Amino acid sequence: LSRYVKWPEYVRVQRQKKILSIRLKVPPTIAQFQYTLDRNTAAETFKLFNKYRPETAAEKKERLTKEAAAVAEGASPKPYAVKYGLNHVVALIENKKAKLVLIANDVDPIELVVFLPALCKKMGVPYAIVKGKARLGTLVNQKTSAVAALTEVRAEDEAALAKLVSTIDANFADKYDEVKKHWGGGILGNKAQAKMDKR
Amino acid sequence: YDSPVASLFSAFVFYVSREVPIDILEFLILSCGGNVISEAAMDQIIDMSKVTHQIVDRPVLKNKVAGRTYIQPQWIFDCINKGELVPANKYLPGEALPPHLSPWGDAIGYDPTAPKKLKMIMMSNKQKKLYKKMKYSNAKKEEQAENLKKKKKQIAKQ
Amino acid sequence: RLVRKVFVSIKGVYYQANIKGEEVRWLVPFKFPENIPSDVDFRIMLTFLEFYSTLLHFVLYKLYTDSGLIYPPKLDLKKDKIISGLS
Amino acid sequence: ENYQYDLWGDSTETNDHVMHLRAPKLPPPTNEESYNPPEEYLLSPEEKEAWENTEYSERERNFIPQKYSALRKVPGYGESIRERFERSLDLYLAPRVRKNKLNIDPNSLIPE
Amino acid sequence: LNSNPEILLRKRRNADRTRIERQELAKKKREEQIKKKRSNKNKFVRAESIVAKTLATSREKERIKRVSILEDKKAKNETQHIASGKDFILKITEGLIREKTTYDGKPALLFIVRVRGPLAVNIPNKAFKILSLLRLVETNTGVFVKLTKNVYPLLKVIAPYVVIGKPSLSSIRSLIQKRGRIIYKGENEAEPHEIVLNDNNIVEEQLGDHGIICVEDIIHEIATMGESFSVCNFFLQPFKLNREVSGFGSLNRLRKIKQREAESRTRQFSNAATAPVIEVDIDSLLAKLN
RNA sequence: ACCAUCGAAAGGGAAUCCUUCCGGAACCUGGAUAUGGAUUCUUCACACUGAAUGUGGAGAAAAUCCACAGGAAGGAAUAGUUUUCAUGCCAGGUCGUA
RNA sequence: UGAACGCACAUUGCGCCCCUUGGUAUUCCAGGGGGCAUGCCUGUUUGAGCGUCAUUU
Repeated sequence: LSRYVKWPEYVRVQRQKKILSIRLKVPPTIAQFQYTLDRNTAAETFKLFNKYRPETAAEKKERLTKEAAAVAEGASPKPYAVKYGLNHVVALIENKKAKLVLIANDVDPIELVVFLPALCKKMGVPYAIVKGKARLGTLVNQKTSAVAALTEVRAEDEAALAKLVSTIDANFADKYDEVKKHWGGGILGNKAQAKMDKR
Repeated sequence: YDSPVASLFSAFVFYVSREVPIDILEFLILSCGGNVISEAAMDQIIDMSKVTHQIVDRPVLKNKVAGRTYIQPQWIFDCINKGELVPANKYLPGEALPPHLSPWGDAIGYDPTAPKKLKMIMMSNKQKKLYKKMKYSNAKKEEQAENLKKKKKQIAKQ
Repeated sequence: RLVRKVFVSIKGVYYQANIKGEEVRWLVPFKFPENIPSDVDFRIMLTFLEFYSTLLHFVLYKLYTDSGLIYPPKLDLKKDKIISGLS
Repeated sequence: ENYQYDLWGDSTETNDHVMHLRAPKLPPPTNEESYNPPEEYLLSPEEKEAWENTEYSERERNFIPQKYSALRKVPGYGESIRERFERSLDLYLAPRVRKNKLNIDPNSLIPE
Repeated sequence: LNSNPEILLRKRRNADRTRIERQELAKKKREEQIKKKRSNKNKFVRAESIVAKTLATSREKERIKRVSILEDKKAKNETQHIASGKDFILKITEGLIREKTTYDGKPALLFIVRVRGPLAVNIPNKAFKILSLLRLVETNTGVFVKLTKNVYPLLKVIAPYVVIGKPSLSSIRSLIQKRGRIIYKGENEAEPHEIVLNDNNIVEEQLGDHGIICVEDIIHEIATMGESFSVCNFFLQPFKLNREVSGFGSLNRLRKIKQREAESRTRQFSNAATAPVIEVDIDSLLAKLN
């Protein structure tokens, strides 16, 4: 018969792209984004980054209205928050101000972030490819965020950020720096590995 | 006020004991015109001056001070339904209560407190069926009444 | 002082009162611990209670204000700590 | 101010529509339901087992009468939540039908 | 034909079968919940859980050792090199005020509620023994105790695991009349059924010799500590209370957040040997838990 | 499971005669309902319940009507269930008409 | 009627939704009023997809 009618076209194309993702031989610059932080390092990174979440619109408005109401009747330290926005973070990286840069691995126009690991390594800025662009937006109060960064940290968490940077250097940089520059995606299916690898 | 029930227990002060439920008895006493001095209300962190009655539920009483009238709860339950302050002799601590009948009577009209076939041929089919249903219903009612009467007689045998 | 009839049964106590020329009969269970069966669906009883609570709120306001009483009645916190009933 | 005003006021409006069917209250309790009924109302063990084996929707009476010699001896009713639940289920799941219940005596059907 | 108009409600269709199906479904849900609950003890244990348990239990053990040494020093009247020799009681009441008062020798009535203790803490031997003799191991469970000069040092050992205070007469009455349990024999053989106090016949059978013939006599012997206080206190068995917030939906999750946020201000524990026994308003808490 | 709709005043098609008005007389379709009888000891007969599902006849490509297998569900004590049995009530618009 | 908009149209044919009124009227009939085209944009609400993820105190 014609059983294809059990999938709409968008579902079928959506799964065909998934198959093509693992069957095609992807170049190293696009292949490196499959190597991300593991469970423990990613869980520890988001514990530090969730303590410097920027104020939402409502909280900032309330804080400003309290000051306004105080003034209407009759010396603060610099704030701390996670830096986001692609242009802002890229400008921070090339000025050597970012202490740690998280790069999402699922940016749909992937060319928006392909240069970012190379720029971070060239400029001597610690970086980590983190699985999930929607998870970087939670600590930014946006639906998605391509990147996130930490420029300044409170003196209580200075040791934690250094330890996290060392952990990422040992687990992510020094571990993948040889396989990062190899073509990926040459996964063979069973019906194909049975007839090529065996024969 | 407009009813005798609202005037009962007017010049009465009841001493509600611990055994009797205060929730369902203070409401009944107050709704008639009485006053309640609950015994269960002196357990937190009076001395019974004007009390004229006492509702008890123990098998045996202890004090029995003169002047007061000692009653079982059913007296109140029977003083409201009649509305005429029935005698308290039958409601005393330690004896058997009267059978406390329902204010709305019995389902089949049985009173507990008490001492054609040739013409049917011409009936139609549906009329005959209706008549037989009615006779069956009446017979079942009378049989249910007679069973209760027989059980009462057997109980009164011993 | 509107109570007209009372009947103590094995299920609870039936009270019949005279509210505005109508006979109102309600059942109050005995104050004993309850055994809740898992069979019943409280999802329906909660909606029924939600409707009935508002019905009583309005009816009680009307009844209190027709008789000149103040509504809602003031709760005596000192007498509520001993018995906590109608008194 | 939630529910703190007069809803009905002085209105005497009626809802007497042809398809307004009101639930016919609930039958009043009888003598056998009392906490201290006359002795003849108690069920025999055979009748008790007959009631016990009957289906819950086929029982003519939803309880077994009991006699208590004192008010303090009365136990808390067990099937108290279930009765209210069944009443509320009937209040919106049971079809309501108008009917003209007969009230004649049988002897009037006999031909003259 | 001499009829009388009325409204008739037709019988509901298939009510008994639905009742049986619902009973079976409830039983099946309970059984599968038990299955999944005891099937989750074989899951992988991460290192951080073990380290946290060890650290927190080590801290709690030192707390208990300090409290026990201080109470031993006070008991022997060796109060020379101790921090403080006074039995303090802190009363917290809700805009939240604190009363720091010296405890008398006068006996009092307390209702101790078993709450969940500090996180990542295994209960040490001393605290578990005290809670076991109090029949307080199940959380969300309360017991009536008579506070005296010797009970006081016990309350300083099990302080993080319980919440204490003096109940009123209305609280006692409502608690006994809504949650009353007894270990009573079943039909012929099965003893350990835990049933509710529905009738005074069982109370008269069990406690009738002491003169207790009804539940309201248990209420009297508990509200006022009488000669038969212990007999009825160990007859009622610990009360099964209701947890404040029960659920994990978004509304219930934020209720839990708000409830925990207020717990940092009501049940405070100083982790010190001379910590006062914290007493709270039990009437309001039982209003929440009843 | 499978595609809107259009396409016939000579094809298929519910019903009027002595074809529309008048007099008399008669049919068709749709609907709500009441009465009698049947459903025979109390529960679908020797009128005479019948869901999903699957077929046959008439039309004869389709509209339209009927029937058959099937066994879901329902039916009793002051009107049990059905009403392909009989009688009783109401209505029938638009365009053409010499 | 016409770009012409409920569907058709060589017919002055056939429908659906909401409110309201009148005749024996809860069911039937009729009258009155207001709506029902397509492409696209912004927003609201309701969804589909083993598409990518996170998910032990």
